[PDB]
Amino acid sequence: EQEAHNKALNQFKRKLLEHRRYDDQLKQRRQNIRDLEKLYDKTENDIKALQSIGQLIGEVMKELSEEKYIVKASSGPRYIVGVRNSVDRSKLKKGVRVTLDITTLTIMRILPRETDPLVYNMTSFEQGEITFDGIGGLTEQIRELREVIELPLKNPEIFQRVGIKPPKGVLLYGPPGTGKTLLAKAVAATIGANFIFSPASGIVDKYIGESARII
Amino acid sequence: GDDELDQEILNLSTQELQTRAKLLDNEIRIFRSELQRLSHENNVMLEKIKDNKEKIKNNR
Amino acid sequence: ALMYGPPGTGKTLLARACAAQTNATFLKLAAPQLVQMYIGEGAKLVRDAFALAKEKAPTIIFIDELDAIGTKR
Ligand SMILES: Nc1ncnc2c1ncn2[C@@H]1O[C@H](COP(=O)(O)OP(=O)(O)OP(=O)(O)O)[C@@H](O)[C@H]1O
Ligand SMILES: Nc1ncnc2c1ncn2[C@@H]1O[C@H](COP(=O)(O)OP(=O)(O)OP(=O)(O)O)[C@@H](O)[C@H]1O
Ligand SMILES: [Mg+2]
Repeated sequence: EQEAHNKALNQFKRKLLEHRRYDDQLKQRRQNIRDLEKLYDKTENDIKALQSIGQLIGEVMKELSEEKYIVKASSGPRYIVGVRNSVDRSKLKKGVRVTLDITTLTIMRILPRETDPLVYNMTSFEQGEITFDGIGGLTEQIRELREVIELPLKNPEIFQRVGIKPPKGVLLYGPPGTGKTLLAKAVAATIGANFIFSPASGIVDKYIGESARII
Repeated sequence: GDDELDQEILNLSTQELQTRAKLLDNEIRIFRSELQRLSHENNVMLEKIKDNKEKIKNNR
Repeated sequence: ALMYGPPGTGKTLLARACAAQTNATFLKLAAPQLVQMYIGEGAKLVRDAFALAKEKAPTIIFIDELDAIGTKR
């Protein structure tokens, strides 16, 4: 050393480190409460759903009277049910899904439409892609195919000039292996419009009458 | 650390560093106080998650 | 891969021997059992035999006798 008063700074260096080490414990704890904060909210949201109850969906089958509506439920049997002042008469039309309670059966709100669990599986097929010329020599068949398909879809407006009925529907036929499904995938990709891709037998059900409902 | 060492005998007088340590007395008693304040709070919060989570466990 | 030839040639026995030997998952499936008169859910037996298989991939779906769902007509 330099001094025997450097024996007194040996002890004072420690105090300094302690003070710069308790500040980082003060940042530790402010990070520890905000980590527990989210865990309270993650369970607070579950409380709020839990002390609530479910809704049971209907749709407006027919208007009867001001405060009385006839619905046909998605589970089946028709009811007459009431309305809160949480919905308007000018905000209801038929085939519009409505909520009901499962403890009083009264509409509180307007509900968007429903759509099959089955048809969402078809929009998740898009693989098997190929380019716009992806069938060799059958490129002529692509031209025939788009005249019904791609051109009026994009612009109906040039077919007003022609004056004919709106083009609809095509049959592909030929022995197996000729890329009928491949041509299907190729006109799905290139147009890029919403696309399904329905299995023949994933639109059949055991019950004869649900098989009709899907399509 | 950066202060109260053999570097700062050269630069600054030695009663300066004598009095430094007694200001770090005053400053670290405040710093320890606030550390326990934010410690006591987390023990209550943990219990209020439990009170919520018990309900969730019956459903579970 | 198709196996074919007269009855008794050894086809079934191979299939078992190799799938267990290399440790590729061997699903045991018989063709008429997919034909059920619950059809739509019996057609969903077919769907689920692929559903299992895509999680249990790679996997070998050995269908014994393919003239019920391999019909000409
Ligand atoms: N006409 C074709 N030109 C080029 N490649 C083809 C053609 N047809 C089939 N392929 C190739 O064969 C693959 C599988 O054939 P795909 O499943 O399209 O058969 P398909 O005979 O059209 O079906 P289906 O028997 O159900 O009508 C394609 O992904 C593609 O690689
Ligand atoms: N190369 C071989 N070496 C030893 N044993 C054999 C051989 N080939 C066939 N076998 C014997 O003959 C038996 C009959 O063949 P297996 O039943 O396996 O096939 P298969 O043609 O699918 O008949 P099936 O459809 O009538 O059941 C085998 O189980 C085995 O005992
Ligand atoms: Mg056999």
